[PDB]
Amino acid sequence: IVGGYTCGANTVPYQVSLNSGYHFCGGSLINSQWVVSAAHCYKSGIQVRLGEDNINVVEGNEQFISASKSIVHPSYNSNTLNNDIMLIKLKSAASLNSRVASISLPTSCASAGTQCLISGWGNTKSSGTSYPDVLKCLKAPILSDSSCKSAYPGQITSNMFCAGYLEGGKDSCQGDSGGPVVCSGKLQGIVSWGSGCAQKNKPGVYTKVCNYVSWIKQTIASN
Amino acid sequence: MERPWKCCDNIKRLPTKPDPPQWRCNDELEPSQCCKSCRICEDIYWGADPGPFCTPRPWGDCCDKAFCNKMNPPTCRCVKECADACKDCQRVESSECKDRFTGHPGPVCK
Repeated sequence: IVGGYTCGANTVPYQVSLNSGYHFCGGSLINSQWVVSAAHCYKSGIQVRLGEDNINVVEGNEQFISASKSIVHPSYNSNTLNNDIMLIKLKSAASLNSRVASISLPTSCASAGTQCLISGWGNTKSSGTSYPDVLKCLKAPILSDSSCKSAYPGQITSNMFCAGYLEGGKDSCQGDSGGPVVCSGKLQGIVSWGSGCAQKNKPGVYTKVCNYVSWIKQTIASN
Repeated sequence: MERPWKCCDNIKRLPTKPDPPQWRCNDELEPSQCCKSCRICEDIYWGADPGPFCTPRPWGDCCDKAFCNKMNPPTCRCVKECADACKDCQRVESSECKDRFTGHPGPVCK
């Protein structure tokens, strides 16, 4: 995350690390034995890590749970990214304390101008590299579906939605993919893509979680 | 994972944000065996290194400060002794390479 600040040992209890040797993606636990993440973050052999502060160090408040099964999404298409979402089932289901908690699904896509909380373990240097040990945090408003397109000519869709600062310098970045973009108890966004990181007229882009509300009920009901 | 190609020049980087990046390879090519699907080889490699180039660049290889020209078709133009593809090597006032060639610059050195 570029431009953010340190969150604080578990303050984002629903935040998880998608791991397979090393941390490659985000993930916000939506409940007991499940995890919501990105489409492109899909791989074979996920090990979900919950309740972490320093990812490169054990602190007995972590829970390593492999991935019983890792679903993806129908329309998901790699080229345009439209429909960027994956669903992960835990071989088990954690304890759910203060540190490790569940976020909550939306009811109605939040409007623009809304300050949301975006977080991850990605890069904190736009032009460069400086991947942090502790989880970083960023407050950011939603841009109008109007302005989103205004920056990414013919690339947005009924799902992806920008968020961030048009002037830039503060945004989500490499490492953060599959992260949570919360706005008042509601898991409204999922880290998806963007040209570079935090660069004027090149805000980030996170998929609309509200438009997969049903999709999930089903996918969890079954599978 | 398994890099679906030995070398690649036109290396595109997905806009996506995992760690490491996920890249795609363009390259003209011939349907040799052309990977796991072809139109170019539409297979995405996900890793730190997107591979070496197929044909070297004046910059030799790496360059920490490589000027550029995003648009078409300048696409940029970035030590000690220069490299085999260089062509105008020269020291300078301080102690005892600029090339007209274009194309997507490779990584940096530091």
